[PDB]
Amino acid sequence: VSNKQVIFRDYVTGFPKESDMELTTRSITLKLSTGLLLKNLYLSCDPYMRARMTNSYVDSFKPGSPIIGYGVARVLESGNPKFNPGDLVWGFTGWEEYSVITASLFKIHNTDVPLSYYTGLLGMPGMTAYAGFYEICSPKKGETVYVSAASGAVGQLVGQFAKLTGCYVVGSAGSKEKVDLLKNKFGFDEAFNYKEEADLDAALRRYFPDGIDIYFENVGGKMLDAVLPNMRPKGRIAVCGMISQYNLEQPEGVRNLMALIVKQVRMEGFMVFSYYHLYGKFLETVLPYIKQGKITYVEDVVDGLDNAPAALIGLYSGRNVGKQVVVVSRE
Amino acid sequence: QVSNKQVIFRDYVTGFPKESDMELTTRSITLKLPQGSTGLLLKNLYLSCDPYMRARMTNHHRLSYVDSFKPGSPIIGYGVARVLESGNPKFNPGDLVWGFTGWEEYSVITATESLFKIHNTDVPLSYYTGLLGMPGMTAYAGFYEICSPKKGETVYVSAASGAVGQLVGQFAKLTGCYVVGSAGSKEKVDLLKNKFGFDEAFNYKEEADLDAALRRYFPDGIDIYFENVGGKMLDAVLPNMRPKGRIAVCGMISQYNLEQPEGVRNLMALIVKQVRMEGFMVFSYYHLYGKFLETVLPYIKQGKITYVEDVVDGLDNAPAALIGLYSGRNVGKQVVVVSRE
Ligand SMILES: NC(=O)c1ccc[n+]([C@@H]2O[C@H](COP(=O)([O-])OP(=O)(O)OC[C@H]3O[C@@H](n4cnc5c(N)ncnc54)[C@H](OP(=O)(O)O)[C@@H]3O)[C@@H](O)[C@H]2O)c1
Ligand SMILES: NC(=O)c1ccc[n+]([C@@H]2O[C@H](COP(=O)([O-])OP(=O)(O)OC[C@H]3O[C@@H](n4cnc5c(N)ncnc54)[C@H](OP(=O)(O)O)[C@@H]3O)[C@@H](O)[C@H]2O)c1
Ligand SMILES: CC(=O)CCc1ccc(O)cc1
Repeated sequence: VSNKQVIFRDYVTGFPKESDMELTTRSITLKLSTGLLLKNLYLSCDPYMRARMTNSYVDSFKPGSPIIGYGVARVLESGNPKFNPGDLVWGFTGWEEYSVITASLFKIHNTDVPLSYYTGLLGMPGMTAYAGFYEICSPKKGETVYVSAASGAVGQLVGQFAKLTGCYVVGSAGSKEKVDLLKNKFGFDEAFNYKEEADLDAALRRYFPDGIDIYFENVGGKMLDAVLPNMRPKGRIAVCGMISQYNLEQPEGVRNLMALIVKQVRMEGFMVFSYYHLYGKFLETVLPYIKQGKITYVEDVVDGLDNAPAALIGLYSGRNVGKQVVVVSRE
Repeated sequence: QVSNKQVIFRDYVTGFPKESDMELTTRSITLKLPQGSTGLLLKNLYLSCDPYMRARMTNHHRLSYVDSFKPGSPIIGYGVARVLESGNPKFNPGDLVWGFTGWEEYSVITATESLFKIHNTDVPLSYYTGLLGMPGMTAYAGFYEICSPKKGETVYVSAASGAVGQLVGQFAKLTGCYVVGSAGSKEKVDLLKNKFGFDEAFNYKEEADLDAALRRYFPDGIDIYFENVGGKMLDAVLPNMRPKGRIAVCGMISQYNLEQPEGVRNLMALIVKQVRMEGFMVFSYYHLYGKFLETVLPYIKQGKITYVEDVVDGLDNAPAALIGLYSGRNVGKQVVVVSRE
């Protein structure tokens, strides 16, 4: 059968563009070995993928070969005993209709949620929100929480977890549509459009007159400098991402780190890879909340591999509204 | 009546401080408290020069943590003094104390709860401005409460020959860590290797590429950075941290005299290396003071911990000694002796 693929053309400098990926089709036979033959259903667009386009923490993409990243797929055939034909899995797969995988995947049991959730809410981004918030921030009822990129895959979940814990939660996002989602769907206490704030420090002083106990950091740069002098004593910054920096040849300087001393702040980075032993517990905690409607999720869903390059590039302009999903083929 | 020489704060400072930002005057005073006073009459013996005092020479700051100095009034800071007279039953004449006092020969103290009563005089009294006072406590709290050090881990100490750093490094050695310090002269580097027992040490002024220098001294990276300096030094450390590394943010003295702090560019290293970078203030740790003293005094007695002070004689020399911190003039902990006892 035919197998369209999104190919990585060549290593990227600065921002990515659609020409850095190329669409192609190849002829393949659907059989097989100890590996796995997958029909790819959904693909995630995740900000970290930009780092794999550079010639730090995982191998770079290989020019001429398909983009790889997190997806949800159906097992067509297996030469490994732990997976059988018909299994649904999430994990790393290729940007293509069908992939042969030499491997680590999670077998999906609960199918009474939209399968696309295993690219986001129930996949790596949701695990990231859970680990960063519950394992790094030591949150307590009554504490104030600021979430940057608050309407995104990770942010929208951090904010809801913080509300469930009894925190006072403010988010920022880059459009009126996203700010409305934060206040009207996700139940943030307050939210603002950071692109329309002339002075970020002023906005944070208004929304946190007594300071910020917890900053869930997704953005870096200027936003982090605005946060630092607004932290409360013994405040915490969970350093999750710094997406404002990912396309710079030279990262921007952050000037306000003396605030860490005078406010005795713990600023700690983490990688979700180190928390996957908690994935079972994460499911135990979140799947009931989804059931009882305490946790909701917004996805941005585009159809077809042909649209995956623009969906990935759109992350760095804020084009996605919520978690960016690419539908290769519905279940 | 006796004379009371004083160091007066002349006016608020912009940029680096200079001698002329302070004034020396002599006043007449009577060694007697007012009737009904509940305060202390102190004779000041030793004064500390400490880097944080620069912040008090500016009128106001977003990140202020204490009131600034008042122009026309004496400099205030940590010192060691003897009680001459007391309106507070907790102190009797002849008691020796350490805590905040005036840059003068005699002070009257109203707020007496910052004062620690010295019990052990088995040691030079000057120790209570440094090793056994606030800088020593800082090193103890920052290293043992913030850094979670373990045997075999690698430790980098900036301003390592200073009041805080020289103790951090020795604590690290005693814990079984591998310790490298940097300082800004050959004299200081020699102390690090030959008196304090650091595994290695370098003069950071001799290294045009600090990141490369740290790669040479830490071939497998840094578990713990005891941060005293900030700026380019911090940026050189960040890519050299190990996974689950820790930075104890104690001070950033390279920033204290700038109108705009320098930008630190390598913070994404915190993510990929899962580093905890945590600031702290020693004032939050004085509940551990008794335990600190129980720990360090036997080490001092057994010669297992040593200390280097920079000692200048006389209040006339105090302004130069404070200014000198910011160009590295002090060799070890900067002390001013007001009256040698
Ligand atoms: N440490 C880990 O293990 C880990 C794991 C996953 C993700 N992360 C990080 O978590 C963060 C969010 O990931 P996500 O999946 O949830 O992405 P996302 O929020 O769904 O999408 C990215 C968003 O970033 C915002 N953005 C882009 N450029 C920006 C800029 N220059 N300044 C400010 N905001 C900008 C946009 O939202 P606006 O419209 O609001 O601008 C955009 O929608 C990223 O930094 C990611 O790298 C970390
Ligand atoms: N609670 C707290 O958080 C707390 C408490 C006390 C102190 N501190 C901080 O800890 C640090 C050390 O204090 P300390 O009492 O021990 O002082 P110190 O080291 O005894 O004296 C200051 C030293 O700073 C170094 N220095 C000056 N300018 C520098 C620059 N631009 N770059 C690099 N090094 C520079 C000099 O040493 P070189 O010759 O090596 O340059 C100088 O001797 C300070 O930043 C201080 O504010 C924090
Ligand atoms: C789930 C992952 O594998 C990566 C998460 C991520 C990590 C670092 C970063 O800078 C952005 C996203």
